[PDB]
Amino acid sequence: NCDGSTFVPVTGSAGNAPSKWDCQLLRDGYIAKQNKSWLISGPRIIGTVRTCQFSATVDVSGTAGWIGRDDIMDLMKDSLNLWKMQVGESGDVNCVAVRIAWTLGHS
Amino acid sequence: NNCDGSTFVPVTGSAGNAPSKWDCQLLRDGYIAKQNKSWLISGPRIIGTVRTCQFSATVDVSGTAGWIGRDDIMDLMKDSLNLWAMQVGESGDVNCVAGGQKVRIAWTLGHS
Repeated sequence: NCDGSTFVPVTGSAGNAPSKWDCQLLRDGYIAKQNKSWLISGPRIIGTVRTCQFSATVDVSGTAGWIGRDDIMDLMKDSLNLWKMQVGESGDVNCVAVRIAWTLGHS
Repeated sequence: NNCDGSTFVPVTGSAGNAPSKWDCQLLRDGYIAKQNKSWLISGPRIIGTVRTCQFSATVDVSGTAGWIGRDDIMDLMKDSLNLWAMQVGESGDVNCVAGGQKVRIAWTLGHS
């Protein structure tokens, strides 16, 4: 449902990066087991493992769009591959009703 | 001044992790506005902080380095605060003089 997502490294204070182990468990332990899609109409947390969190909003106010777990699977895999301070990754992606702004970062 | 247009991504996070907008106002007008300079970005670098609010940048493509100017940051901050689970920040990707000919700089306006 979501394709061609931009990738922007998010910068912040030393100490405010999530643990990458927490981000690994979020993808494989949590998101990977969610056989669903999420309706995004505003700021919404999709999942949390301790220090790591995936969240999303809509760019255009008043709009709503569907993001699936598998899209989040790919966005998380790509974000953790792009990453070596950096405290997160954000991106803009087009999804079935729509521009969805996602964030991988601290809880 | 040394960076073209740029792009805007609203950064989502936990309720309570947004900077104070007053701190972000002071950062732009009180702090950044008085810095008569450009910053060389080759890595994660904090450009300025007022209490809870912070402007920072890095390079996409490690090994590259690029110049971001006061007037770039003035504009990126004005545009981000106009555009602004709660939104906790704005990020963007912008093309800046390398200091190739052009270098991709990833900026963040957010919590300190």
